[PDB]
Amino acid sequence: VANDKKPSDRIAKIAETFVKLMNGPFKDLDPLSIEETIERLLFILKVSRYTLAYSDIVLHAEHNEHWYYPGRNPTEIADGVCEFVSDCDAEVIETDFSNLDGRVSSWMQRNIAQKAMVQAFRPEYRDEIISFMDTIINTTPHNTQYNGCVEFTALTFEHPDAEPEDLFRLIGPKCGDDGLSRAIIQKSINRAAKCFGLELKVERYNPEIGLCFLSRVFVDPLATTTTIQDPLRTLRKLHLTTRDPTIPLADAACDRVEGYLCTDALTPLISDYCKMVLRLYGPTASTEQVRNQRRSRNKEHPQDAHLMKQVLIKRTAIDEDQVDALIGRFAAM
Amino acid sequence: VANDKKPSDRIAKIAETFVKLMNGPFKDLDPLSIEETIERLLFILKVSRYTLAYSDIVLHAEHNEHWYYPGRNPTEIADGVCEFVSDCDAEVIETDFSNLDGRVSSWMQRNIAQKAMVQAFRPEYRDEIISFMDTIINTTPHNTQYNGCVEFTALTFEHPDAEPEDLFRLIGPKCGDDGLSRAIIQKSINRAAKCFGLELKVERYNPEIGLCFLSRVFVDPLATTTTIQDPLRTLRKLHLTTRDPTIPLADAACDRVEGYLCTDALTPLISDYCKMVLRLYGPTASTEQVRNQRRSRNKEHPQDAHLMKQVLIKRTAIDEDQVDALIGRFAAM
Amino acid sequence: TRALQRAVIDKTKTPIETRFYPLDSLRTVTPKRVADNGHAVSGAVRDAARRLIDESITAVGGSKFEVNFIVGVDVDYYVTEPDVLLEHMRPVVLHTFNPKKVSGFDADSPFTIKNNLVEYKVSGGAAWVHPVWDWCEAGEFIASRVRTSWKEWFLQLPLRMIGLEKVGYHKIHHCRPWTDCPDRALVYTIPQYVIWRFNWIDTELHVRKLKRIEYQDETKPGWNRLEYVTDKNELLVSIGREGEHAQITIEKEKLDMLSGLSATQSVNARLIGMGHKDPQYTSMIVQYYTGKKVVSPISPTVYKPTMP
Repeated sequence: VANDKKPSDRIAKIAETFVKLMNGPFKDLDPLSIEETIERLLFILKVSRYTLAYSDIVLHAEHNEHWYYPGRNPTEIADGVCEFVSDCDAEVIETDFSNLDGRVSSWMQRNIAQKAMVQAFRPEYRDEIISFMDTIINTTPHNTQYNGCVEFTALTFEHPDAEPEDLFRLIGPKCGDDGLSRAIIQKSINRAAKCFGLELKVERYNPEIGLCFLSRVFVDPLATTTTIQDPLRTLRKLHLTTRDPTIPLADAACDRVEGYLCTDALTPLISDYCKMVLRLYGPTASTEQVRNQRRSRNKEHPQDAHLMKQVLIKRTAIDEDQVDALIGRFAAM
Repeated sequence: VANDKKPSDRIAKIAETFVKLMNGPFKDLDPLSIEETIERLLFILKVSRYTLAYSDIVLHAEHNEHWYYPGRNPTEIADGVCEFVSDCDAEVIETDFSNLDGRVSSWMQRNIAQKAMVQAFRPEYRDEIISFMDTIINTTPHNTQYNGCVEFTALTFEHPDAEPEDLFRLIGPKCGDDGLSRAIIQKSINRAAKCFGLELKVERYNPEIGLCFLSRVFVDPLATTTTIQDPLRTLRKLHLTTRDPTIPLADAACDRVEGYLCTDALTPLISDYCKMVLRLYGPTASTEQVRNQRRSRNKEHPQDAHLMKQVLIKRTAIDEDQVDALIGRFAAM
Repeated sequence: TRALQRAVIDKTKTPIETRFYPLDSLRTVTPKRVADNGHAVSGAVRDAARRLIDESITAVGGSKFEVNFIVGVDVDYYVTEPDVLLEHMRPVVLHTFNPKKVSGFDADSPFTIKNNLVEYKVSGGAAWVHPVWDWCEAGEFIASRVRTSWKEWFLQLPLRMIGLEKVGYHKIHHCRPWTDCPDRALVYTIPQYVIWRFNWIDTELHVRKLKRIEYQDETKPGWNRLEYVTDKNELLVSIGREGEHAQITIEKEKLDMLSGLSATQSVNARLIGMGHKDPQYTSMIVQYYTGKKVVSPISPTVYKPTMP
């Protein structure tokens, strides 16, 4: 659903200041060769060749590590999240956007992303990048840029008397559709989204139900960095498999449970399901080398185990006796 | 809720006379250096650097100690309150303002606080102070200035034929949202607040229910200076803790009860609650050094014990037999 | 011509900013009505204006040079020309009389215009007979002389013989804050800089010098004409016979469509067509159309006593 909601006059100066702060000290850049882009990490290649270099140079710089979390290993993500929650003393807010790529306006697209790319890249490459942006208007970096712009707008609205550089220095971790911010702008974020024309969903941090971030649940971010898959999103749908019909059910289930072990080995109410899938569909599945040579293969802390159990129970609103009964039923099947 | 209720023509002369009396003999002043302001006692610093010096120089002078109680130790506050009640022979009135910083009008802000600051500080610093005031319009000293202005207006309305200096010499203790005044202007204070456009709440002093001041209750100000936390405000809410979710309940309760011991050790119906909190949450709480190294740590006369007990009972409107039953129930839990 | 480039090279500009903090408190101020009910009085309006300017000057922290920085209230008569006030090149604030009506009742003091001078007759105070110096016309930049000692006058004598002059520039604003007294305005000024100007060369910015207004209409002798702007982007015209009380306010468009008619009967028919039925309006319109001249008499007037 395309939208053409231009922002107000005042917000334009805030957006320009945010873009300039994003530029930082990297005035000049050069495009990457086709071979280097191909070995990095059709239609994706032509934009990737420039966008990967732009991200790696500007968005992964010294003065842009405060907010651009997108682009780091999951261990690095967990470390950053724990550091941010320690800094904010467990006072953080979560942002959940609905169809951001389908809702970003033309003015935002042509005044944030296009401006940033043109300022980052060399003048001799202006035509190619502008043509690529025009083709885009009619991937990953766009969401991060939108999140950074919205964070800058919120910070500018919260403290209009501070210098833009100091305001932007407080930008918390942001990664695409998910991000973190101070809880003091919980109500003012909705007005900023309305001014830009975006829809924002915000939820106050609650230790009883855990914290939601990148479909990951932090059981107790104050002390431990233990983290698990989001139970709210996956439990209601994990019993149904959305793989293509051509794949046997056993191979898809095996890949799903292998990923779950790789990410959620010691999570209550999921380990039992994964083990029962491995016990039932496991022997009936095909050879694992066969599925490793098949395209659809990629189409999918012990100390606080008690606390993780209680946090999962709080997340799923299931009584402990009910949880034990469910665990017994799952294991005995 | 911003308001633009300018005062009447006559009140302007009263306000100017009050401002001049506030100026007193301190015509010239100088700003404080950044280092001195930092070691005194971002956004707070830029205004504090001037306002702390202005308060210390003018508001803490010989001829401005009659009303500016704000800025002294609690022992000094108790001594001042007892002296004032002895002077007024237990005939005093209390003022309780609702959202004064959210209700002071533009005319009041630009004709009391701005005028006082400009007259106090040196001419060469006029631009900086005026810019800071303009930023403020669109902390502690403002409330005291508003209270002093309202007291001066009430005194001027009560005795319009006396000299302004003699009128202002009768200004009683005032501290932000709380203050003391003569009971003879109990009814005329409402009209003065209406003229300025402010809302005032006044209550006649009653020895049976004690006197309310700075959330402190004077059990018998006529003879003893013994004082306790306000029971009306805290008893109905002390059972619920408003700390952030990241802190364990035990640490917050321990800090609350430690503060209560530091201020209300021998107060009936609160000592028992504090001791029971220390007995229950105490052992289950974390290390006290850990909470001393944690940010959220600061986010919280035996002779007249009988009289204090009776004054607390009168304040809480609870029968003595009912009080004894409640005390027994609290201790035995 | 080359005179343009010559003058441009001859800049001799010396801008000065003596910590003249902008009086933003006075600027962008919501209009207010001084009187609680009925209508105000000249004393009340003057007191309110004095209070406003005084509190503004107190907030800004600066001083003033009150004349019975620079401040003047209803001193149009006391000041022969505004150039004497502007020559100091200092901020100047005035509470003057720049009416939007040719005549009628000003505040509580009736007034009328004879010749190009205002026959102002205050209810309490001496009657004033002074012109108006074209304050609220289009433009923000003004040209005015600068104070110079007689010794400096002699020094420049050889220099002024060619036609050189020292000219100051200022910025303008007024507010018209009182709805009950729209004929009065709160002028605001800000000096900019000083330069040297050749007499026989033009200026790009069309800077004007304050001049006496010419209310009389050469096409309609014995009548005074005037027109102003309205909140709703409407251009209204006020007309009336000179030295006489009556006046009427009408849209310039309707007056234009009326003026070119040939028959007074046609004029009356057109007026009837627009729904205007008040004889006091249509009769005056016809009188202006026909340019009827009447020798209004001079009669004694009996005013009220001031009720302080």
